[PDB]
Amino acid sequence: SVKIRLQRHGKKGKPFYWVVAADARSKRDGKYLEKIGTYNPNTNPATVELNLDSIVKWLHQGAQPTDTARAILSYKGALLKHHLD
Amino acid sequence: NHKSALKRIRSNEKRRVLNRYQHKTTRNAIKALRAKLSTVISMIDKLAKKNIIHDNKASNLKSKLTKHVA
Amino acid sequence: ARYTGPKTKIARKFGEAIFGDDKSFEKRNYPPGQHGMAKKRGKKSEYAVQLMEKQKAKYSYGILEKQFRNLFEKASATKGVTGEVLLQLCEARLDNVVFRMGIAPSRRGARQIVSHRHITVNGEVVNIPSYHLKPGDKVAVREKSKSLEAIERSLYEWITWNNDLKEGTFVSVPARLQIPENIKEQLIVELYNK
Amino acid sequence: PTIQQLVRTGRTQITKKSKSVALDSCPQRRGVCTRVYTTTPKKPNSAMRKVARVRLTNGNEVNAYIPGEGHNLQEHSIVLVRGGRVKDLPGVRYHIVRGALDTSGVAGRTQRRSKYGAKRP
RNA sequence: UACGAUGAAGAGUUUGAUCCUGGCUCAGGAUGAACGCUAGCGGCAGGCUUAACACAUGCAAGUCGAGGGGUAGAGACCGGCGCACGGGUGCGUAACGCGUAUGCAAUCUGCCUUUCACAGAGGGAUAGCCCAGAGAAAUUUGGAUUAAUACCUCAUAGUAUUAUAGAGCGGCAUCACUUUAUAAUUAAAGUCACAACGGUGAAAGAUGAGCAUGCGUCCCAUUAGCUAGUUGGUAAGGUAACGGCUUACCAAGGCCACGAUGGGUAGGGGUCCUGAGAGGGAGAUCCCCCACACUGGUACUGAGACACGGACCAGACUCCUACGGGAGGCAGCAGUGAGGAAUAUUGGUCAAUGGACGCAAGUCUGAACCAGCCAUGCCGCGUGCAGGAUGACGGUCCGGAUUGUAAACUGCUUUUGUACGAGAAGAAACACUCCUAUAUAUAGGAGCUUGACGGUAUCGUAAGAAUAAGGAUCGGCUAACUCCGUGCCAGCAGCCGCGGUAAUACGGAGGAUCCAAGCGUUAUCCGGAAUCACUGGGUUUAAAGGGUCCGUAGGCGGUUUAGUAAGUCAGUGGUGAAAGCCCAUCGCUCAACGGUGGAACGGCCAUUGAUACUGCUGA
Repeated sequence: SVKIRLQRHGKKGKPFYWVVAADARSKRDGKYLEKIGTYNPNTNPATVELNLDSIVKWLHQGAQPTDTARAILSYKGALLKHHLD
Repeated sequence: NHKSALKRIRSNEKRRVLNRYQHKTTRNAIKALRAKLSTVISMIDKLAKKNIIHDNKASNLKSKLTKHVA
Repeated sequence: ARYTGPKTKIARKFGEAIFGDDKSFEKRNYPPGQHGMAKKRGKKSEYAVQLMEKQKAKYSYGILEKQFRNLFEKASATKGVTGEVLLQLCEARLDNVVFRMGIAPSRRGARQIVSHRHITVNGEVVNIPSYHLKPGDKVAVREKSKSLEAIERSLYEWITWNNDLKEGTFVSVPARLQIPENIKEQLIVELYNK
Repeated sequence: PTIQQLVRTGRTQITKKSKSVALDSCPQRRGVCTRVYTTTPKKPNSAMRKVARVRLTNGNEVNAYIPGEGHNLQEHSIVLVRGGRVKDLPGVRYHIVRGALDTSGVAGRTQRRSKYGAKRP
């Protein structure tokens, strides 16, 4: 089951996550399939750079987001857009 | 050893006895069958259902059986 | 680290007042030591010339050899004149600009006022002497230590300094034909390329 | 020479035989001495250089030179060989670190204290 | 007088003196570094390179009561999923193992997503429990036995499988896709009611896993023959799948100087160091692939293993024993012994991210995030700032010069250190009650919510220059000279080489130079070395023309002309992972560091053009 999860790539103390679709049987910050977005919880707005052109594509192909993934993809779109059939 | 480790050595035996029974029951038939041909195909398909004999290989056997009985 | 030693000695071993043309530059201007006051060695090697020409600039500002080599190879990434950009980035330091602005009449006092949270750069206080001031920065003075005893006691072509609000508006990055310094950057380049 | 000759058999690169070989390519090696004696240089020097037959931990018998003056170096002592030959004694191709496990340092030394293993007075 | 390219240093030493060839050494950079002297911090990174040597002890993979019988007052058992992920090591392997580019018309695929057709009746058992044992233990033997989403019969179901029979399309040979009849054969599961979660079969997608192929893949030819299922074919057995993968028969083939075979060494790559470049040297930490789990072999369960923390057998170690028999595998985290010159806490938490189970709440997670030790490396700061006379004291000369604004002393700041007061981000959510729409999919808002680090980062307040500088060198190379003591002794030394009683070379003192919380030595590399030279050398006398011809393989090719376009050149599409280097720009007070973008990845496959030069064919 390919999942949409987060990869930590920042520095010690200040994290910085990549929203990426990868297989569940791979390490956290290792192999993946295609980088989708970017998450920075270092400012108050909690900046995101989601890509709705590929997020819904992976969701249709069979991706399965996690809690934080589906909470980032909530207030940035592509969920109220993936629901529309 | 772990608690989960001392459960597979116990359940796989109950699985293996049944698998060996159902495997040899049809192996003896496909051996001493070479018309009652429509009696071992059922066992082969049941093995394929139980995932013992790999429906691909099951179909291989089914094709090889009813090709020399003619 | 810093030098933290006699400055008249450094001026005498180079024959050029780099810490202010004042007392002790005359009155035995010859280099120090029991064998420097006498007739020094006549034949001076080109390696000695280049090394001393590098150390003059390395001592005037207060830079170590490690940081000087780092700055040299940083400025050498520019396609222009390597020595020119080297001296430009060496002059663009924060403590050097604070010294040129009139405050801290010596660079040794500049790198004791800038390292005490007494000066601010573009708002937030910056207490790093090696801060590289890009063209177009606004240097002010902290209002807490604004009315000090030494600042008003101590108080160019590119610095627009205003005495009413301790301004100085660092802009218009100068060139070699404008920065007054008795150093040859080509010799430093040849020494570092040796 | 000819490009065809180079294509057939190219240029042979040599291996650049090393200098210190009997220490297993390690910076220092522990060893035990068996005979501490004195030898003469070749020419025109005239001295009595102090050397020791050291058996390293890898089963190698070497001749080490004792630097400085003042040492114990009995018939059995744990020494630390570091390397560095001398152009006076034919055969001695190693040095002993002063200040190691069992070897003594130096007294009355004030200039070169990092070497010869001398504390700061 | 433009374009791009930001890039290339030498010296000492053969001789009475010179030139040339030629060897040695030094000046630079770097490291999983070690040793000696010294030592104040912060951020970040790194930490058994040797014995894949042997391990005491603790933890590291469990979860589901919304599957079942449910016991004491939860545990344990059957059943489902996971344990094939994550983590560790580099033993072995010179090879389709790896990198690169494709093919599968010779492939499989749990969980995931989207559709279509359905989840109807039945039965016998057995866990757990009970009755008795055989055993020191491990563990195991009898009887009757109650359930399931456990298991097993019949009917049912196709764009399901097989066989026969008709077809269309389409090739890249074997043949490929789809459709139509006929025959045979294969399913289900329900959680007392709702919600919610499920189950079976078929198709498509995604993901994951296999097989094959072209090219690049260390040294030795003081390794020249190797292979007998070996080479090809004909039929069977087979595997997911083609195939000597195996068997039966026929033939003698197949590889080899363009290096078979044999021996030594070694995991491979993105990459790191160095270099102007071409090149050279390594494969720590980060990522991808492969192999292994005390040494070897074998199979079961499972979609997936010939399985690190599963099983069986044999071998060597350690332990228990009642002597009959049994239990073990830190190349997991933290630790012990040994080996070595050398590499650390038997620490805290699931608070973030990921993983397993579950509808969920929730449980586990030595993955992971933090903390301790080691100046191991990179970056940054400090050990004060201004005025002040030629003061004592030392080294030196025959009263002068030197350390020296250096000092005493006079004013100012606390970055850092101590005390006190405030004080974070990393936290977005999950689950439960509220209204909206459509449809059981998505969406908004409410508060008592959720920190190991940690009272950590950070800010403010009050004494006080107070709480903080050493190492190497001074004859030439190479930056820096005087005196005292020893008299070829003690010693120094990278090369030349110094010391036999006036040593700028040994030891000490003064002064001077470099670096700086570091400084020197050693060990392994690149440059200098044009010193293996394609870029970029030579062979009369310095090392170098075979004793001379013929000639095989091979290398090179007189003029013109016609054809193809293999080399060569240009365009397009795909790829050349991420990370790393460089450039530009933003956030940590700057930098290190981190984010974003470009360039680069010099390469390979398909296709379209040009035909000047090389190759091929013809004249």
